[PDB]
Amino acid sequence: MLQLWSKFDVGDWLESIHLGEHRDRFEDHEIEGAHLPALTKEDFVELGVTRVGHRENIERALRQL
Ligand SMILES: [Cl-]
Ligand SMILES: [Zn+2]
Repeated sequence: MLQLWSKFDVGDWLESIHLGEHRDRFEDHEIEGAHLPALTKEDFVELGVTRVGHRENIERALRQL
């Protein structure tokens, strides 16, 4: 589950929701499962998620879990 995801799982998760384009950068920033729920709009910008739609997809996917 989320809290137990390593940076690679988060990467796999991004692919599963069609945002694999963002996995390398997330990985370089050492983003792990436990970090996801706390990422702000600014963290996402810094992580390369500059398209509101994609940030919304990430956010929506987090609520599903
Ligand atoms: Cl984007
Ligand atoms: Zn994107």
